[PDB]
Amino acid sequence: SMQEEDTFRELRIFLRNVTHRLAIDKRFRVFTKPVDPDEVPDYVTVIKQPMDLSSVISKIDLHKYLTVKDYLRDIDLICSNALEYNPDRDPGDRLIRHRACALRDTAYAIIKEELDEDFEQLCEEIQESR
Ligand SMILES: CC(=O)c1nc(NC(=O)[C@H]2CNCCN2)sc1-c1ccc(C(=O)N2CCOCC2)cc1
Repeated sequence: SMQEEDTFRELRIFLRNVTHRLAIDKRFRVFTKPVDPDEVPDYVTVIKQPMDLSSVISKIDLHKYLTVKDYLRDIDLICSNALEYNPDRDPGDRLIRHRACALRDTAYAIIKEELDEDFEQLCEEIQESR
């Protein structure tokens, strides 16, 4: 309905604002764009489902997220992918892992403080009705 599309537009505005705040954080610069194949050709090999904050923005604008749960699944994928690609005890690996967990924790904390649970419930009930 027209009212339901108003609800999803509000969700998109909220998700763009959260993603923008993550993308401007210097800690998260490594997650802002897709991995360049000419710089790292072996990334495409190990990581089967690449995700980054620019691609999240693209999916918001393509209306792919109907709930905050669907959005947080892609945030979680950014984090899990980084841990997968960086399993060594080496400090370069440990730094990326720390930043990836901070990205995940920051997104969840913003959502916990700023998303009304009733708004998310409405989004989920509209989604389940389709
Ligand atoms: C994103 C990610 O997970 C990742 N992990 C790395 N791991 C290392 O550098 C470790 C690997 N294990 C050995 C020590 N170094 S490097 C790395 C990584 C860092 C930068 C890019 C990159 O080209 N861009 C392009 C635009 O800006 C955003 C990121 C891709 C992968």
